[PDB]
Amino acid sequence: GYITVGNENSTPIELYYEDQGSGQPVVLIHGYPLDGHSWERQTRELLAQGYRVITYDRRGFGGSSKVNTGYDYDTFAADLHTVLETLDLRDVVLVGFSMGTGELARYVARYGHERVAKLAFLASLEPFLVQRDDNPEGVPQEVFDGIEAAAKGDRFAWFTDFYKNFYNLDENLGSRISEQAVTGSWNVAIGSAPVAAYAVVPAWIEDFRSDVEAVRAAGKPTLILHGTKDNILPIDATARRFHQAVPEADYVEVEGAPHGLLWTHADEVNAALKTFLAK
Amino acid sequence: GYITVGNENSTPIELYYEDQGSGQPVVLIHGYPLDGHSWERQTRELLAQGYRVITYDRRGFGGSSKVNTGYDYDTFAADLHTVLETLDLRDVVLVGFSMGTGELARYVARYGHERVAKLAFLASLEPFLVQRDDNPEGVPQEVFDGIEAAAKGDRFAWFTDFYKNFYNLDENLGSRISEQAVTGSWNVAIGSAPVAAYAVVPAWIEDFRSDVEAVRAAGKPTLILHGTKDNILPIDATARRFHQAVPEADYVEVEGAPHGLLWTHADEVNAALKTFLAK
Amino acid sequence: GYITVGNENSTPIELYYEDQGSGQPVVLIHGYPLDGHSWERQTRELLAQGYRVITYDRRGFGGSSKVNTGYDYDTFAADLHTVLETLDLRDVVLVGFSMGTGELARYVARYGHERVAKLAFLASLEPFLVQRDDNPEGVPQEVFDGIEAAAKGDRFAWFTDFYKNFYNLDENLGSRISEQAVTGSWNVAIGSAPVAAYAVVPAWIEDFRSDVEAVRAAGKPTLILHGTKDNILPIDATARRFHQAVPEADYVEVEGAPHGLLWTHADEVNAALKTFLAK
Ligand SMILES: *[C@@]1(O)O[C@H]2CC=CC[C@H]2O1
Ligand SMILES: *[C@@]1(O)O[C@H]2CC=CC[C@H]2O1
Ligand SMILES: *[C@@]1(O)O[C@H]2CC=CC[C@H]2O1
Repeated sequence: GYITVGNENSTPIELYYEDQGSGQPVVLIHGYPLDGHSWERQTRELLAQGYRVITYDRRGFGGSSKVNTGYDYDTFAADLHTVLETLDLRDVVLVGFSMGTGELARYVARYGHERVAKLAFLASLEPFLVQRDDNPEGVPQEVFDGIEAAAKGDRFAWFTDFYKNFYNLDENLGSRISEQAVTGSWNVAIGSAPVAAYAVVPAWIEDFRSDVEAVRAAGKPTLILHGTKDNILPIDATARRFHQAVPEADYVEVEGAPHGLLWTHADEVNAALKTFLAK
Repeated sequence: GYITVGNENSTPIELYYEDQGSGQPVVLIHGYPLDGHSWERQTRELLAQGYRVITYDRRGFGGSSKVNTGYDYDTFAADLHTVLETLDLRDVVLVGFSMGTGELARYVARYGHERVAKLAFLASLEPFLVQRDDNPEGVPQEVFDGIEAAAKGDRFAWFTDFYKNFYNLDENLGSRISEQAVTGSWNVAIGSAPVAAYAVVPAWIEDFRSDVEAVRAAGKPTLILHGTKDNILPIDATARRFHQAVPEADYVEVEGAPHGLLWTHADEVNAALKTFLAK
Repeated sequence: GYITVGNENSTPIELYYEDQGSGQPVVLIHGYPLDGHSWERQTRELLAQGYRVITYDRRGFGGSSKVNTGYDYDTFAADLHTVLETLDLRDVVLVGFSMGTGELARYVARYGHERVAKLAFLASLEPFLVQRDDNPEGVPQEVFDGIEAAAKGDRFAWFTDFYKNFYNLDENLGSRISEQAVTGSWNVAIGSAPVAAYAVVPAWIEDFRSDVEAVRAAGKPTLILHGTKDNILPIDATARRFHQAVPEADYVEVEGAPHGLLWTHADEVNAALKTFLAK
C-alpha cells in the first residue's frame, strides 16, 4: 500500500506500508537502512497473538519515495502523523527500533498521544546521542562526521561495514545470523535513496531530551529495551540514560545482544513485546 | 501493469503483470519463489511465434502485493479469474510451472473453461503431493513440515538450499545454469513477502484430484511435461500419476532435467510448447 | 514519481523519475544497464550548486515499465519529449551518459531545442558506432552480434562480463571502484526487463550523424567528454569524431578513465560539469 505524506517538486512523497491481521493496531517503525520486512520475526508473532500489524517504510528507504528533502525528525514525525490519521488508527501500540525510536518520541512531542495506547522503544537513540557542552554523556561528533563521510564516500562499501557492527558479525555470523540474511540486509540497504545513506546521520543525533519529557508526561505504558553489546548505539549513551529519565517505563537489557537484535535475539525481543502488549 | 484482485485491510491487493506482443493470448504462471521474468527463455520464443504473452506475479511474489492472507489455491485461482476477466481474455492458452500448475487446475474446477483454449502443465504439483491414508503415492508430511520450518526459520538461507535442489546444482552449476543466474533467482526470491516463504507450503499439498477431474472433463488440448531428475516434485509422485489420470493429454518426460527446467532445459521446454501451441 | 509515455497492450508505459532541488532544471539520462541513481556522485554536486536535478529511468530499466517494444532512439526520444512536456521544463540542461547521449541528439533532431539551454554528452555513442561501407570509422558489426548473443544467452552472466569492461576492473577494482559498488551495479542491471538486455543493442548502433547536424545547428552550449581508456565506446570511434563534427563544443578527454567514469572519475566529471553549467 502507499500513503501520500507530501510532495517533492512535481512528485508526491508516498510511503510504502503493509496492513495485516485484525485486532488492536500495532505500528512497527524500522531502523536504518532496512525496511518494514526487517520486523518479520516480530510481525508473525504479533499477528499470531491477534494484533493488526502495520509497518511502513521511512521516506528514502524500502518501497517509499527516494526523496532528497526532509531527513529530519520533525518531518519523520509528520510522516507518521499522516499515516496514523490517514488510517484513522486509535488505541495504537507504537514500536520503534533504532531510527524508529526517534519517530515515537518526536510524534508524541509534536502531536500528542490521543491515538496512542502504548510505546515501545527498542535499541533507542534517546535521549541525545552526540556529545555537546550541555550533553557530556554523548558520543563525540567526530564519530558521526566519519560515518557521514563513509556513507557519502561509497554507500555500497559503507553498508557492508555498517552491518558488521550492526550485527556484531565477528561474534554472531553463523550462530545468530546467516551469511544469506546479512546479504538480504545489504540488498535492502542499497535500494535506499543514495542521499539517504548519509542525510539521516544529523537526524540520529538530534536532541530528543524535550521529547523524552513529552513521552514521560503522557503516562502511557512504555517499554525500553536494549542489547548490552550494542556497538552502534552504546547502551550507556542511550538506553541507560533513557531509563533514568523515564523510570516508570518497563526496562529490559538483553544480555549479549548487538544493535541488530530484532533478528539475532528475536526470541528475547518477542518475549518482552508479548509481556508488554498483554498488559 | 497492475490488476486489483482484492483487499487486505486498508490496502488493495494488486498483482503485477506484463502484456506483450499480439495474437492469441498465452498466460504464463510462474513457480515459487520466482516471478514472471523467470519465463524469459519461453516468453521470447512465444512472442517470436506470434502470440500475445502475459505473465503476472502471484500474490506475495515479485512485484505483487506482499500480503499475509490468501496463500491457498482457492484464492490463487480467484486471482487468476480476476486477471482473465479484467483483461477479457478469450481463447487463452494457460501455462503453469510448479506452483502455477495449481492455478490451472483449480481455475478450471472453480470457474470452468469458457475462456480457455489449451492447458499446459509444466513440473506439476498434481494430483496430490502429500501422503495420506487415501493417498498412498504421496510424499510423507514430515518433508513439508521440515520445509515449512526451514523457510520460516531463515528464509534467506532457506532459498539457497531450495535452489540447490531446484536446479540440481551439483550436476548443473556451470553447465546448464551459471552462478550469476542462480544469484538472480535468489535476489528475486528474497523480495517475496517474508510470510510467503512458508505460507505457500500447505497450498502446494492441497488435494487436486477433484480438480484433475474437471480438467480432464473440459476436453481441451492439454500438455503435461516433467523432468526425470526432478528433486522437488518427484516424477512418480506427480507427473506419472497425472498422466495416468488424464491419458488424453500430450505427455513429455524431459530426460535428465531438474525441477528448474524452464532455464536448464529451455530448448526442450520450448520445443514441446511450440509443437503443442501449433496444434 | 512516474510519467506515462505510452501503452503496451493493456498496460501504461510509465517512466520512473525523481525531481529534486530548486533552480534551473538539469535532466540526467543514464547509461545501460543502470538507472537514475547511477548519477548519485553528480546529482549531489549539482543540487549543492543550486540546480533542480531530474533523473528518469529509460523504459525497460530501473523502476520504469519492463516493456517488450520501443527499444529504439525514435521511441527513447519521444519518451524524453513527453517527460519534458509533462513537467513543462524550460531552459533545461540535458546531460546524457552512454545510452543517454542518444536521447539528447535524437531529441533535438525530432523535436527541436526550444526547451533546451545546454547539452552535455558524456561517454557518447555519436556519431555512428557500427562499421558500414559509408561509415569506415565504426566498429565491426560482429562485435555487436556477439554482445547481443551473450546478453540474450544469459543476461545474468553477461552483466558480470559487461561491467568488467565498463569499469576496467583489472585496473580499477579496489582503487577507483569497490567490489560492493560493482555488486550494486549488477543488482540494478538484473532488475531490467529480460528482453532489454539485448534489445537495446541495435539502438546503440543507430546512425546519429544527421542528429549530430541538428545538434550543431542548434547553436546551444555543448560539452563532449570521454575517457581515454574507454573499452566500451572506443574514443576514436566516438568522441574524437563527434569533436571533429561539432568543433564549437567544449571538449574534454579524461586521461585514463574507463566507460564507467561517472563513478571512477567522478571528480573530473563533476569539475567539467561545474565549469560548463556556470557558463
Ligand atoms: C538503526 O537501525 O537506525 C539508525 C539510528 C540508530 C543507530 C544508527 C542506525 O541504526
Ligand atoms: C515450484 O517452483 O513452485 C513450488 C510448487 C512445487 C514445488 C515446490 C515449488 O517449486
Ligand atoms: C552505456 O552505459 O550505455 C550503452 C550505450 C553505449 C555503450 C554500451 C552501453 O554503455
